[PDB]
Amino acid sequence: TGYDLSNSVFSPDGRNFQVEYAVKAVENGTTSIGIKCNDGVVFAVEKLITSKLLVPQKNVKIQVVDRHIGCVYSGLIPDGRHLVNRGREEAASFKKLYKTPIPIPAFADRLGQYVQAHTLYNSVRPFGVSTIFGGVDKNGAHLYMLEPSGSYWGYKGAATGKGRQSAKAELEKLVDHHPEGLSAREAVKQAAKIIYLAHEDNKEKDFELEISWCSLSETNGLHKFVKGDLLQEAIDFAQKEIN
Amino acid sequence: GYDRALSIFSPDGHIFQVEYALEAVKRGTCAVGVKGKNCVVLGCERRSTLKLQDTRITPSKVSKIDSHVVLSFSGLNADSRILIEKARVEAQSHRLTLEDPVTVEYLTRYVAGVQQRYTQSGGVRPFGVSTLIAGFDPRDDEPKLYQTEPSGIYSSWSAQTIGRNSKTVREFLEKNYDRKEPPATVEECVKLTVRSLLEVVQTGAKNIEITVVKPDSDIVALSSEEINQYVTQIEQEKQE
Amino acid sequence: NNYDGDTVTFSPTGRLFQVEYALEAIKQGSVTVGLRSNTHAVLVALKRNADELSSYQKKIIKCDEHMGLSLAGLAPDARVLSNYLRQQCNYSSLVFNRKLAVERAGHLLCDKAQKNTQSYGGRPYGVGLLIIGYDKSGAHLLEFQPSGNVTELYGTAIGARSQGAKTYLERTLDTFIKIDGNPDELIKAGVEAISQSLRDESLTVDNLSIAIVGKDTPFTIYDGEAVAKYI
Amino acid sequence: GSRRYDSRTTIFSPEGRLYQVEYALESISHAGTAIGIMASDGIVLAAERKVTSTLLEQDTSTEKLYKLNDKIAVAVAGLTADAEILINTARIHAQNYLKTYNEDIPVEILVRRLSDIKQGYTQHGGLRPFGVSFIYAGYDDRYGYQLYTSNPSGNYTGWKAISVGANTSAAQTLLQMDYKDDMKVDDAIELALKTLSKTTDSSALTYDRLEFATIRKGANDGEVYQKIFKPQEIKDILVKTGIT
Amino acid sequence: MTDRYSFSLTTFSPSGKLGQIDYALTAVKQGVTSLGIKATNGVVIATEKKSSSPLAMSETLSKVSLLTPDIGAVYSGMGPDYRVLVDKSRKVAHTSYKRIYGEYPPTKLLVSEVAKIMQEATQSGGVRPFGVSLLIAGHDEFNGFSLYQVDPSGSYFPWKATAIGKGSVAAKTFLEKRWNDELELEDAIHIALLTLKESVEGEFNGDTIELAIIGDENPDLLGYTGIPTDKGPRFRKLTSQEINDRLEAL
Amino acid sequence: TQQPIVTGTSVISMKYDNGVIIAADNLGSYGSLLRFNGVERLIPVGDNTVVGISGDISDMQHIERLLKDLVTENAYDNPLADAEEALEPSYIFEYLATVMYQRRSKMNPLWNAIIVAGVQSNGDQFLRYVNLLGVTYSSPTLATGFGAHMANPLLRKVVDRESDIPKTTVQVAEEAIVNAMRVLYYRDARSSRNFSLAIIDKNTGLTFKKNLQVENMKWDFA
Amino acid sequence: QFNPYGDNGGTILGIAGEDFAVLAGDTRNITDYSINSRYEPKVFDCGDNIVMSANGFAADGDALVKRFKNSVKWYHFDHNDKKLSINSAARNIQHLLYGKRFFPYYVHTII
Amino acid sequence: DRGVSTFSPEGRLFQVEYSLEAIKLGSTAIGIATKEGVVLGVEKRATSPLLESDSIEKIVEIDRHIGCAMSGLTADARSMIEHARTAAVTHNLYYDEDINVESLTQSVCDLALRFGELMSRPFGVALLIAGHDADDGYQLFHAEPSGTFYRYNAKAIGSGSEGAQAELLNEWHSSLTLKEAELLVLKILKQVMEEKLDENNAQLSCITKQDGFKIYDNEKTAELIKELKEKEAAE
Amino acid sequence: GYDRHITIFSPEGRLYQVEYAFKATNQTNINSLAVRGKDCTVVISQKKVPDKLLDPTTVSYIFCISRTIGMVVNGPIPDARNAALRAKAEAAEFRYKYGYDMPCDVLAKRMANLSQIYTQRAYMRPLGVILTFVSVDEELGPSIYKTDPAGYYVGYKATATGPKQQEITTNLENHFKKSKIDHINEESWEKVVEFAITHMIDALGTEFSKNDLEVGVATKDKFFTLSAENIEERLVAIAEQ
Ligand SMILES: [Cl-]
Repeated sequence: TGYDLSNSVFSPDGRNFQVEYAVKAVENGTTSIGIKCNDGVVFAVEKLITSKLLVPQKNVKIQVVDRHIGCVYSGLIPDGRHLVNRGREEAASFKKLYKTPIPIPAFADRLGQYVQAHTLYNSVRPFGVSTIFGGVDKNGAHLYMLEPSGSYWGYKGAATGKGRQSAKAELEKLVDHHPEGLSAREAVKQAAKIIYLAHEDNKEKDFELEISWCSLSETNGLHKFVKGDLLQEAIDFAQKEIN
Repeated sequence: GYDRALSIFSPDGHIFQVEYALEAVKRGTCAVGVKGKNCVVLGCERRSTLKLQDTRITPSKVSKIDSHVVLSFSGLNADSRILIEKARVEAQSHRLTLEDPVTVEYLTRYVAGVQQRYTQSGGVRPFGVSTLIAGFDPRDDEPKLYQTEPSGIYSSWSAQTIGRNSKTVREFLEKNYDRKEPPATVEECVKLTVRSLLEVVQTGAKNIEITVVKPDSDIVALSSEEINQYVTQIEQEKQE
Repeated sequence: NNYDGDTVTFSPTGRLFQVEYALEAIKQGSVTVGLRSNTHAVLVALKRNADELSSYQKKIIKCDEHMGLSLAGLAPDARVLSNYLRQQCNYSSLVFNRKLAVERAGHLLCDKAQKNTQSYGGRPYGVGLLIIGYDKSGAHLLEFQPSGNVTELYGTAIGARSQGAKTYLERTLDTFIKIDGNPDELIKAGVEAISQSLRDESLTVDNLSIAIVGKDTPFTIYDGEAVAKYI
Repeated sequence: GSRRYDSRTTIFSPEGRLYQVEYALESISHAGTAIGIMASDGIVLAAERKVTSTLLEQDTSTEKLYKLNDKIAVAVAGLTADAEILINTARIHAQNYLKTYNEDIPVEILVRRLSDIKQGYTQHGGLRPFGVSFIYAGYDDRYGYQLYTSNPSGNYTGWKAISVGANTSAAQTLLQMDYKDDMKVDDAIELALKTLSKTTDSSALTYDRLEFATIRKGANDGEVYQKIFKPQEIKDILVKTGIT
Repeated sequence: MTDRYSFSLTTFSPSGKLGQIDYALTAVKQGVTSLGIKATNGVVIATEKKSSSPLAMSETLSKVSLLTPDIGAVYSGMGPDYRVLVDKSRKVAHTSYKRIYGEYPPTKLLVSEVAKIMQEATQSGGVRPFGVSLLIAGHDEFNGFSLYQVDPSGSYFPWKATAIGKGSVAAKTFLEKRWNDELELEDAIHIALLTLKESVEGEFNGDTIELAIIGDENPDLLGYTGIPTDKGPRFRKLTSQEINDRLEAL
Repeated sequence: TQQPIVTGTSVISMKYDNGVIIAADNLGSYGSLLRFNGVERLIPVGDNTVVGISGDISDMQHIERLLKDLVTENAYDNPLADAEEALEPSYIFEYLATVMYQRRSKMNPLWNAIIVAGVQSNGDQFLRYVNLLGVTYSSPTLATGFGAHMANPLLRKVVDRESDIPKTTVQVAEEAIVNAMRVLYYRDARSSRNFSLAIIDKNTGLTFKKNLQVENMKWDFA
Repeated sequence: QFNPYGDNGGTILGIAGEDFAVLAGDTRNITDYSINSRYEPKVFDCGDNIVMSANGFAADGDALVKRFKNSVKWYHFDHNDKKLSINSAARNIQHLLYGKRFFPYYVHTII
Repeated sequence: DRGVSTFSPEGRLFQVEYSLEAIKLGSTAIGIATKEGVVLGVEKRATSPLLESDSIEKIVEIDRHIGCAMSGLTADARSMIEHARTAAVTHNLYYDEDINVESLTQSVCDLALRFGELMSRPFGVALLIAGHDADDGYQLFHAEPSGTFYRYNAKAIGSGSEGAQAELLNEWHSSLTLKEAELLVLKILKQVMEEKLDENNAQLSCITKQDGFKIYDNEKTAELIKELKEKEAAE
Repeated sequence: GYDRHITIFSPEGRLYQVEYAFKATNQTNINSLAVRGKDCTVVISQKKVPDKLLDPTTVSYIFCISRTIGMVVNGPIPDARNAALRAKAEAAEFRYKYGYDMPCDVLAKRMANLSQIYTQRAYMRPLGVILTFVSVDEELGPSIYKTDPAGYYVGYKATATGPKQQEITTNLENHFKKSKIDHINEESWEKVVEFAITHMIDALGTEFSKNDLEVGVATKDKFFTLSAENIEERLVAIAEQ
């Protein structure tokens, strides 16, 4: 054997064990989700409060690309930042040449090809993050999830991290109960509930909730963070449902 | 470009590639340098498993770096050519910029620096060569003899030997060389050099080379008969 | 075991052992403490010597008039990273006439450390850093780890026996955060914090190192007889 | 990374030997024997082709003996493909010297440079050495007729008579026995063939398994001629000495 | 990133073998049989078209390839390796010869250039040797007709006739009995078809056999008229129908 | 080395007690041909800065894209992008000044004369000039091209030194700017009647006025 | 053809006493026959009790002052907050200027 | 094998730790700092009696105000000295002044970690850098291949270092004269050296504000050796 | 045994990394099929969407390389998209350089050459994909050309790829034995699609809904994919016969 010691080596199965090992690092990370809605997308993430000494609201994990795309990820946080930095470069050169802001499917493949490139050589390590991202473009709303292998698909709802199965189950119920569609303001509230429900798989340390959203009507097609009254309202909704 | 760090430290603090290069020097034919009151003599062993040789055209063991400095060596022959070439080029470059030929110390310091560079550069192995560099500084009559080795260290010697069985000939020189009174003449210096090689060589026929360097670019190589006379004289005094 | 030969290799459980071994170098380092109020931010560092004949290794480095850090681990790596911060702070001033935000400083350090954990040939940085600063949004304290992870805090500590000071600050949180407009008292709290990490040794005059930055105070370092006030 | 798969071709053994050079010489020892003999009025180059097939085109073939310029030739022992790389480099080097100085290149200078190239592959670059040993046969107005040999280590030496490839130990003993200094070319031709005939691994030495060449001053007055022997000419010289 | 493999992947073993070259020759042994026969007025090269699937169109896969108007090539071993070698061989005939001398290279020299390329894959950093043996047939004014074999090592040999691949040992013995120095081109084609039938197992017709010749100039295949000195290519690929005509009088 | 093709003429500006005013006409000239009439040469950055540009229009559009990109880049990983860490006029200017001087030093300039007008976070008025040579300067009144020769004299009668700034209201200041634009239409052969005007006040913020016209002109003495 | 230089006018003056030194300069800035600013300072405090002015082409003048101010900053970082003496500053400024020998800073500098 | 820039599980760089073992095999070098000057002394250690000991150059000038002693793979020190000299002279060219001893040491130590897969391995030599400047006065630094440097009142490096350092711990005080320091280096060298100490197998040097860096003659050191033996017999 | 980790020869003359890349081809557990009509070339592939949270419209293994060329992939999606982007770039460059649309077979050869390089050069791994290119070429007419990780390529009368490829292959073989021709003798592409689905149903032994399939069609001057309703319309036609 020894097939798992080097990146880009096929095992006799036809598998790249190094990528599968990077997935284990993602599974170890905190929970993050994405919900597609009527005219946009909503992102949410679990922030473990390791200590009283952490300044609340001041270790922001959700990241914006361009002015219309949001990105969140679980796993190795630095690896995620590297991917977003590339995403920002990709989006900038697209807008430079073609004038229009980068479409979400176009942006999704830019990240996909870049992550896939890190499975082609033994001189690089695969990414230790699964990234949930999306936004609003000329063709409407799009939600995507990208994995260490470079694999990505479009999603109605997406989840990754330690509480992914709990969050996936809760997401599937929303898809079944709302065939016509979910509103942006509703999706924010649901996002809070699902993070709180997914926190049961990480319940030693208590946590801090963080939400963001893009909506054609509510945010005018731009990425914004949910703060203040709208955040507390979403927290209270989640608190009422666990009890 | 090929980048691999071939020369590296081991747990005990040794650089094995440099030390194994010293083993290549130990395998090489013996070379000896002895400096007198007014001269330096470089003696060299030539192995006799090679008959049917052409000695006219076969590369000589002692090489002129400039008209006033010479270089002999022990170890890998192919490696030595690279050091000799670089030294010869630096000799002409020094004359061009300083308007004065190199000192023996300077030429030695350069060659030693080249050897050192190959011990901490990527993609290269050390030189499997130790050198004896001898000559006279410009407008100076004090004899100079220096030694270098694969690691890059260099130093001055009253008399020194390198190569196979060099520990035997070094033993000989240590009791037969007086610091207070070095070989006063050319004859005395050549004889002590030939004597020291006869402890190790075999026959004094076409196995020993001798080169004498005197002040002001006066370098000459001895022929077979000239060397054979020293061999004949030493053996007759020995039977006593 | 078989997966710790280089940084480019994941373990079967998804760990990067070279990054973890770099993290271990920080734990061996001498203790240093960081804490802040709303007006000032303070670094306190225990310096370490080779023996009684030697000097005490300097732990604190200035990056700009409004920013600087303390180090624990490989000191040369702290010199490389602090130099990078000096350049980034400086680029911000020359090009934009703008003092670099302490948060951006953290983001830049994170991304620089990350690149060394995903490529063949290189190695992770072997040092942890506590960055303090005062910018347009007040006082700040950051904790840098060579894994790439940067974290903003009210107070913290890194190095050997840093858990003692970290627990103390966790208890004292409500007190020291409201030490506004009083430098000497905020330092006293930091000196008392680092004292919870001492064993057999106590704070002497050429052992202690303090730094402070704030509203009307440039980043300045105190050593020697200037810290005798706080023992 | 890629460190895992590096053979480290340019390192020393604990005994101070170069692994890859030693193993390249082991390869060369299985190649067809090539002999060079230097006489007072010329040089002979003789070489044995590697086990021939009857359907091999013999006349339009070149395996062992190559021309470097009008005054210098080489006999090859080892990988032919490796040798042709080095031969083309040597051919170019000779033309560079002629272009620079308006004089044909001295034999040793060409030999040294080709040997220096081989040396480089043993000290740096991490590549395998050339699995080739040459016998150089040439003439210039400084030293006259000269024989040299070079091997993968990049070390070269001069000879009166020498063999490379297979059975060199046995071949060298036979040459050392019958060679003398006042020898002529026609005598050297006979010695070369007689030596191959006794050291060969084949049943009997025939014209189709040999390449032959001479470098004489047997042109008209004070000039050198290279003669690469044709098949029929080897057949005749083999009868003339009574081997067949 | 970047190619960190700057070192040789083919090295000498203690016994003196070059492992990767030997293993490349083993891959050639597994390959389908191909052969070449030289006549007085031409050369023939032939091979079996091993179809991967009956749904596959074996016409689209050409094992016998034109390199120059007077030079052709066939192989045994790994097909993809052969395909890129033909691309490189065609280009080098232009860049290192035709663009300099205004004429096509003689067979021996083009062979020499291909051999160089295959030698470099044996010594350069981070590459394996080519897993093919080539048979190159061609004609040029001053050397006439010629046939060459090129091996993974980069070595090449001129042949009167030979075979490579699966059943080369038996095929070579067959050719030794039949070959003489007075063979006319048609006689050489006949012997090529006889020799190939021994190694082929399944169907034996013009659709499963690929065969080309180097012979007389073909003015009809030139594509233009008006220049007397230009008389057309000597390389011609025999059609499926032309092969079957000769299989009746077999 | 360049030559300007499509060009914009004067940009004029001044400080008043609570902020700054800046104006420029809507013309894109092609030599003597008055080719394009819908050209906006005042470009706002945030709600606290307006950059007025004269000279080559292709280079102006390039600078637009840079400023647009600067806003995007400043928002990245910046929770206070619309508060304490928002782009200041001084930041925007220094960036442009750096670019202009770098381009002149590479002998490939952006063929422009630029005035950055705005209000800082502490309420202070910001008004500074930079051009193709990388030359920078500040004054209570600033103007480019013909504006320098004809507008500045008129605007300096209102605010002649620093102490005149608190004594100057927004009504008085705008009146002087609008008058100056009329004078430029009389006398500059590459001016248009249509123009844009922007006020950046420390209390009322950014007011951007489009499609203004020069009016109350005297010709009857002809 | 593009001309990378301009003339911003103005004049400067430095006098040294026994225990003091002055560096004066007018505040007018011009191009051709127009005034750009009536108050645009070109004499600067560069730290370590060194005052500097680079008069001529203002863009080059500002660039030089900016680079020297930065040189003082890094001198502190690299040499343990040591004070930059006026003689050392002068030598440093020579290297700044001569570094652009073949595309000069168009200024007369006084410190 | 394994990477050159690899960390051990204990958080140390293998190659740096291994180079420290090479330095322990090196010949002894001692330095003592006083208010009257800094003294540098080394063990020459000739491998054979035929070797001319005065050609052994283990104490070296960097500038007039900075000197240097070495221990370990001494060939590796040549490029370090070359860099130090260039750095010292270059700073004088750029700033018309002497460069601080600490700044020089930092410049040399920047080379240390510039190895990996830059040079192929760390340096196998430790340096004692001694000098004087107007700001911090007389200084002694110990520069390692780790890129770290400590200031010392006194320091020993090489094979006899741990024994010599313990001796320097007892003997050093803040009021030592230059003469007292000279004798102290000779005393401690004689204790840890294999062969018997004399003027040919040991070398002294110092740096003072007034006269700068000076390597002592064999005649001058011989008298200090004689002065040392007499004083130890006198009680 | 490091000869199994990189693309160098094993003692028996094999490249294990290439062989293991072939096994990655079936990792998706999807079967594809391609046939030719008179005027068209049809390609069909299974569409499996297991997760309910997925957006089914974004799940695809068929790609529009150029206006005339389409490509279906058998293998993991990251490698599939890698191949697609390169093919698109190559086809675009060809048109720009040579003034006419890149033929299907020429693109197949080019992508096969790239794949060959990965089998010879060490630092690049093979892509674990099999690429089936389809078009109606302006010279050669309806065309199917297929590429694999070994760098092999060939034209096809028809073809199939996937875990149950052999069953589909023989099914098609037996039809062309019967029909005695090289293609589907049919006028409209609609009925050629119907043939493709019918013979896949017979070979695999499964029924298909509208969301279980994915269809690509190549005609003269355009290649296009079918919607769920286009396929449903096609499924209804088969059922009513
Ligand atoms: Cl290609």
